[PDB]
Amino acid sequence: GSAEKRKPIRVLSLFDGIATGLLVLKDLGIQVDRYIASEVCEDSITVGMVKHQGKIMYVGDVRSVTQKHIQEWGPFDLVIGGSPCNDLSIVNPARKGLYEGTGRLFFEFYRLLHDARPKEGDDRPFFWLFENVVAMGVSDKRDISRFLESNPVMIDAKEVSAAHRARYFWGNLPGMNRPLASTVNDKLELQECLEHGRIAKFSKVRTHFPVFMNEKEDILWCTEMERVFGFPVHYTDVSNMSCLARQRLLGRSWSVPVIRHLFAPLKEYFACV
Amino acid sequence: AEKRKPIRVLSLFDGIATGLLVLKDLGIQVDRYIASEVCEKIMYVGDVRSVTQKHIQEWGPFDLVIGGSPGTGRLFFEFYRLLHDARPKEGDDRPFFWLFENVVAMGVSDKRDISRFLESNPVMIRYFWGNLPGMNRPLASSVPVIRHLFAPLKEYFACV
Amino acid sequence: GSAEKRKPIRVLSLFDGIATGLLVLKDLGIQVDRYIASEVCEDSITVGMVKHQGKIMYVGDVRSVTQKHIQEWGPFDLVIGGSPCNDLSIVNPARKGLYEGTGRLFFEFYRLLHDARPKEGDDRPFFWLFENVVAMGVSDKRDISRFLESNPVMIDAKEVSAAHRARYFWGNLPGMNRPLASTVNDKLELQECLEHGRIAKFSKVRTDQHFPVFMNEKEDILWCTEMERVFGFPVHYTDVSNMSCLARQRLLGRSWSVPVIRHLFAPLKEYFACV
Amino acid sequence: AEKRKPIRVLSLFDGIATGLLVLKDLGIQVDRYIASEVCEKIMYVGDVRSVTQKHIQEWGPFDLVIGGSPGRLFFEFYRLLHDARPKEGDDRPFFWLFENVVAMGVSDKRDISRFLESNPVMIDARYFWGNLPGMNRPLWSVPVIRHLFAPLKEYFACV
Ligand SMILES: Nc1ncnc2c1ncn2[C@@H]1O[C@H](CSCC[C@H](N)C(=O)O)[C@@H](O)[C@H]1O
Ligand SMILES: Nc1ncnc2c1ncn2[C@@H]1O[C@H](CSCC[C@H](N)C(=O)O)[C@@H](O)[C@H]1O
Repeated sequence: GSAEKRKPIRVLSLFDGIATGLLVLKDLGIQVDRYIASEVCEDSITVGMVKHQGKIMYVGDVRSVTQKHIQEWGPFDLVIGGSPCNDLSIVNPARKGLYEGTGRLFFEFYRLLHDARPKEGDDRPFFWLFENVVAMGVSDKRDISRFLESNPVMIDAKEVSAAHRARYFWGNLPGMNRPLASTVNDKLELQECLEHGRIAKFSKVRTHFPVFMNEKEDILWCTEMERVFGFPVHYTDVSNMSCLARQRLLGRSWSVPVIRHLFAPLKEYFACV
Repeated sequence: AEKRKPIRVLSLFDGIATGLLVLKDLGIQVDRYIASEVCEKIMYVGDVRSVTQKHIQEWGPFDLVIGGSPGTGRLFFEFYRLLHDARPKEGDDRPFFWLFENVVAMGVSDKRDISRFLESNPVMIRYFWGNLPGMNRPLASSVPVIRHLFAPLKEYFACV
Repeated sequence: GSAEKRKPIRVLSLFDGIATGLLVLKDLGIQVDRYIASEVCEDSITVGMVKHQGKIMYVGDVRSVTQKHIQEWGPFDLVIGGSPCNDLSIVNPARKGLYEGTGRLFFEFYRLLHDARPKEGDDRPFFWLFENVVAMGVSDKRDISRFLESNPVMIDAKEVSAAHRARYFWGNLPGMNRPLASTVNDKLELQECLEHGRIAKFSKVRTDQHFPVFMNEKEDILWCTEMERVFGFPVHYTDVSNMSCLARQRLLGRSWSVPVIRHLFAPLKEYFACV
Repeated sequence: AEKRKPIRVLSLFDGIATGLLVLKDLGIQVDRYIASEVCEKIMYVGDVRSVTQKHIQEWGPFDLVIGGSPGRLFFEFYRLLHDARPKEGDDRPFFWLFENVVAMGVSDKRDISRFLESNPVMIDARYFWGNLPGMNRPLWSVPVIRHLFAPLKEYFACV
């Protein structure tokens, strides 16, 4: 209810991956004051380091960030994160649950978020987002929704892309449950993502052989995967990594249109280009 | 800083009323004792999954938070949630103490993670974390135990 | 000496690789009627198929192309080729020479070229280019110059790019020996080709115990996009078909330096239609 | 043609005199016989690597081209063949023979058959490629080359 000039957003991204959050914030025209990312895989760090010109301040393992570090590096306006899910997926029979293995990394989030929340009486806007899979144990989902004191929003990227990708999003972002918008940039069909001379067997990919090329079924190429998930073409064409490693990076990533849908209302809260 | 008042305790301990027995053993007045467990004005509230931040706010304020057992992650993380929910707000210098017990037979990953989250290195006896004057420890390289550890509490709260 | 509207060029590319010739012809603004390429490695075929939208008519092994094929597919205005060199380089001790192994592939060129030149009395313009390595046996170079009835022109990509790449070019292209022009598009230094956050040890790269680039106080080899920039190709030009970065490096190593081929093909604008 | 005229021959054969011996053994008149080897008026011209296309033009026209040995020399023979072939539209008679040993790589046999557009004649054991009538095939050496050259008596003058 008071007057001030809109200021650029200050972001803390845990488990940043290939810097989907910064890409989405840039695409929305939101000015990014600061982008401190916690990422441990060197390939993802190289992707984000190259494709954003060292704007990202990398701090490494999320377990090496202390509350004093949050206070000194802060304040932060947005705290986003997507913890590893190999120990949360019911597909994995050797899963260790939410509290063991790599699932307990979630609590790191729950830690730093509470360290980054404005102190009581501070009416400044503050937003956070935590993404994970839907195919987790019901007990794990209940526990996550208990710790975060929020019920998740189920969003499937098949509605704004050519990928079957349903995910749970906890957070306090404005209107996360609002209906998604299929715009003209959205490539809703797998055929729209293929390179020249390839045909798509299915409308939306579920990652058999999804494409036919000159009477010979193939798998999806890497640039086609970038198009499917909404990333710019050759966005992951850095650092001489194997195609399997690039596929690994792209599979753990966020669907760009989904994150754009989630971040769009932030334009009425921060400076915009 | 008013005159000494009776202590208010929140227990997620594996053995219910262990903390209450230790407190009565030291002769400390108890104004409230809320106990809970993990499963899979002195009250037992059952499953910790049923305890919310609003419940902690209503039953509170709390002065002591105890937890542990004589996977280790679930117990500690429930205890950590309750500790965060019961901790005084920044700028409230009122006394607030906590203790977490576990067995020494735990993965080094678990011990280091617990020490990191609690910002405290453990006391070896079993392993014990706490902020009571006495269990401040540098970097590492039966209820009588809790009695001796809780000894400094009678210097901060009213005794009968 | 007579009048006619200049027509688009008809090209036969043997050992085409990643379609460097078509890329250079397009960049110069020359109109391409048709582009028939003989290539056997499927990675190169996928590169050329994707990055030029299926405009290349692929015919496969050069040894499967007959004189009747050259006649029926023709006429052709430009016959270009760069045969494999692993049996011609002196760096290979197991080299089999020009006449055995993969070196004899050269003669396929010499074959099809003679099947493609206009019959005597046909005053129509007709050009051809054959590229190979400098580090080859002197006897092999003399034999190639004998069979092609032309002395080669030595061109090093270092003069017009950031790569050490000296090659022999036999051909009747107009003014092949003319001085090369260093334009503004040319990235003469390796630093100009590196991605963000990397520093170049040297000024120009060579074809061990040297990691050409420093990155954040660590030694690294050249990235694929940086190799593309070094060789003159567009960025992500070889980012197709899920091939290993080693295979991408192999494709880029065998290729022509784009600015060198542009220098060689420039005078063709005065002979064919230009968009 | 005006009449039967004496033959003109270009020999890259290993053994400079073989072609002339076989030609005189069949009684065929010879206006020109020029022999060359691989190294590395009847006349010897030395290394084939010294023979140019202009030399073939000046010494020519040629009616017969022979090469081989009872290999890198096949490509030299093929160069001389291309240089000696009649221009398009010249239906004058022109013949060639290439001999090699049957002990060759199957790759070499296939490559020679491709380049010469002809399948070879097996003679147990040597391979003979040629366009003489009777050398059409589907998929010392003096007497056999004599019997193979036999059809030359019907295209050139005999003494
Ligand atoms: N201990 C740790 N500290 C910080 N990051 C970690 C970590 N362990 C795993 N990670 C990272 O967390 C990521 C989870 S996958 C999520 C990636 C990101 N949401 C994106 O859109 O790209 C992985 O990329 C992994 O590299
Ligand atoms: N038998 C054959 N028929 C047709 N192409 C062949 C061949 N054997 C090898 N090649 C191709 O010849 C190429 C020689 S390397 C030259 C590539 C090309 N000049 C460029 O600029 O990219 C190789 O890519 C190889 O795939």
